[PDB]
Amino acid sequence: SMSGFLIPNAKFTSNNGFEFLLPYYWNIAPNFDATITPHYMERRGLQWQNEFRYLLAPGSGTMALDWLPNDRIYTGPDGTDKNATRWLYYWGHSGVMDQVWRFNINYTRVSDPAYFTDLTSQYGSTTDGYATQIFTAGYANENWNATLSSKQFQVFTAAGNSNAYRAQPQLDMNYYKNDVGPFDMHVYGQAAKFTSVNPTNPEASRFHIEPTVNLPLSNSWGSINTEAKLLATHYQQDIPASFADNASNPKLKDSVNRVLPQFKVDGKVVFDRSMDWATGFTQTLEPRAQYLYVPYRNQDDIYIYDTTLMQSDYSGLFRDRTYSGLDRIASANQVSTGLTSRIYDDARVERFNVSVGQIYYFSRSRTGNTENATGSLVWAGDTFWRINDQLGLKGGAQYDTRLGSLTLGNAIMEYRKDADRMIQLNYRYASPKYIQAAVPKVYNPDYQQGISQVGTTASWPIADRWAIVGAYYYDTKAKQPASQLVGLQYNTCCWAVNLGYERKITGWNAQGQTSKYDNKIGFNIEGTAQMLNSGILPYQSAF
Amino acid sequence: FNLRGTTQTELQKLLLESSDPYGPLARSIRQQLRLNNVTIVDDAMRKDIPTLRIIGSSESQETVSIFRNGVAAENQLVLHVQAQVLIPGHDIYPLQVNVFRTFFDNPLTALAKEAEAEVLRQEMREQAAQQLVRQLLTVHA
Ligand SMILES: CCCCCCCCOCCOCCOCCOCCO
Ligand SMILES: CCCCCCCCOCCOCCOCCOCCO
Ligand SMILES: CCCCCCCCOCCOCCOCCOCCO
Ligand SMILES: CCCCCCCCOCCOCCOCCOCCO
Ligand SMILES: CCCCCCCCOCCOCCOCCOCCO
Repeated sequence: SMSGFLIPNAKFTSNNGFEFLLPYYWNIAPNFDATITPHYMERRGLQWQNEFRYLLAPGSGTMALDWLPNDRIYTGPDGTDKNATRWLYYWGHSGVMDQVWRFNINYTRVSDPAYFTDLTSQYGSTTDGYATQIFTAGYANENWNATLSSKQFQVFTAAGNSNAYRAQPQLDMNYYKNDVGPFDMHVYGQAAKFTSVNPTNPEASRFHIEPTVNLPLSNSWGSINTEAKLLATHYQQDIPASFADNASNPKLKDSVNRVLPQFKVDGKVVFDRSMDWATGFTQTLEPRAQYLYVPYRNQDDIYIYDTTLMQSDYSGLFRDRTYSGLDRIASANQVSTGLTSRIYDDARVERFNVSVGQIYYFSRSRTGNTENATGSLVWAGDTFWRINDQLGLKGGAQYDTRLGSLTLGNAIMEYRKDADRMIQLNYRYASPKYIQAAVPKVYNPDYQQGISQVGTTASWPIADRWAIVGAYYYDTKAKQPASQLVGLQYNTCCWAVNLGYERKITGWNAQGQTSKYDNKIGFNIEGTAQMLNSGILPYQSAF
Repeated sequence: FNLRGTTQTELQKLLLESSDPYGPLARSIRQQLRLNNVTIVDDAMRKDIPTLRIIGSSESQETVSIFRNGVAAENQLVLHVQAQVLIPGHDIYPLQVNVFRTFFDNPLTALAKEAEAEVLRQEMREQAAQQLVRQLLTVHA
């Protein structure tokens, strides 16, 4: 029961001029909702935004259709369409039916690459480089589970969309069994079909089986775990002739077998003590060591489908995989060691925490022949500190000798009393070389440096029924704001009124460098967090 | 006696209820309880044993940094888990766990990235479980 109009809202943007929102709420059933919203845009046209929410036994979900008939600005991707129709379709679903059935949908499709640049939606932003289209249905009980999936992506560049691989379909299966004698056993399996739009690119069917036997020895203090794993993979790669006769392309093989055994031994111990002058507090000292061995296997005859360099933080030090997917299994012959100290107080609250770890390589990690070689090459650390009941601090850093010392680092401090008072400082750094290594096809600093971003966010009451929010993010190398948000709120017996300004980097001018910004200043009534969660860098509460 | 000794949940044996008993999070929690020598039984009805109730969990993903051209640089995955510890001796002690991960985005390798995300999520779930078990200490005291 609510089927009326909703109080309108308005705004003024640097790209669409004056904008006017007039929402209408339907209320079809206790478990069905709809919203139809004319959205006038001075310079662009009249948009219609439809949102349909449902709640059923297979799960809860939301569908959405945005439709703008006659765009008077857009022209085309090709530079020439004129009077084109802008549209967006969204479907999200999540649910566990009858405890054993599992359904998940994350589908987004737009009419053109420049949609989110020009139009505002809850299902996208100017930071997005593509749209995700994923369907997932699976069964699961205590002993095993299986999952069928369709994974496809709409990349907002011709090149990206053309060469973007799809998983269609993907089958993931897991079988578990404890107490198989002294061991715990686990078998994982996968069957996938990778295809892409570009006819030149190879298609592939990949099958993978991976049994794992585990000997876990646990205690009140410390624990050790021995693990034997078998990685078995078969590839059926269909390779077009045009691909094989390229002067720059790798010689792929039609049928590929890869079988690699993996040995891992991982141990951890927990010392502790009552601190001396400070009585009641406890300091814990937790050493951890892991040896990993995987033999080398040349995999140049396998193409890349779903495989990228995984990003390692302090935890990732003890991860047995370097890459994602299954197209590259690096040889391993290394020891990862780490030390974790904790501090508990009177009430057994973890108040301080610090971890430092490292990886020592006995031999080079390889995946092929396409080649600062051994020793302690990777370092990583993180830290957390509960300064008081309302103030928190945490941060982390990563080093790789092969990429020139420091690669990643970040720190964030946050104060918060209730949900009216909040302050947050943060800094993020990423070396150029790290970006060039971890995510290629977006390399060294050709105008694209590493990351060095300082950020502040706040929400504070200032008068009797007044409230102000702010958010400033600054790029220190380019010496310019990345994002900025200033806001006021007014309260009375009723609820709240919100007024806000926002200026963000939204594009790039190719000639004579410089970045393209956009302005927004608007009003709604229908706050605080709702305004904090609106920019390209929305507020996420730390801790 | 002053310097380092080896020890460190006192009390064992509990009930385990969850909104998603066959979900991956519940599996991680079971693995972790099992690693800490906690016997997970089927009793209910005649409680007089502490219980661990997983109310629910939510996942989040936002952009935390951008490049000069406005495109996303680093993305952050967030896992929230809400739990409750019911001890028959006294009242209920609520628990909450938040886990964070960060990775660079790459529109030219979207599928790969999705894969990466899944891995991350897995790890995060595991980490959550760990904290939960450790937080049982806070419940004890
Ligand atoms: C392979 C990874 C871990 C192995 C390292 C230690 C192996 C020691 O275990 C010996 C294996 O023998 C197990 C057979 O035990 C009997 C199983 O059936 C008894 C159940 O009633
Ligand atoms: C110049 C190359 C060799 C010189 C230094 C080699 C050092 C090798 O010794 C490393 C000691 O650690 C061995 C593995 O650590 C044990 C891990 O597994 C135990 C589980 O608790
Ligand atoms: C088939 C390709 C040829 C590659 C074989 C190279 C073999 C070189 O092995 C060097 C081994 O380095 C010694 C590692 O030290 C042992 C540490 O691990 C001890 C486990 O606790
Ligand atoms: C509102 C709650 C009370 C907060 C007051 C702080 C009480 C003191 O206990 C703090 C325990 O944490 C230890 C501090 O951690 C050390 C960090 O700095 C050491 C590194 O040089
Ligand atoms: C306990 C006081 C300080 C602890 C705060 C947490 C910080 C831990 O992580 C540090 C990460 O800081 C990033 C390193 O700074 C990068 C800039 O230097 C790069 C050189 O160009």
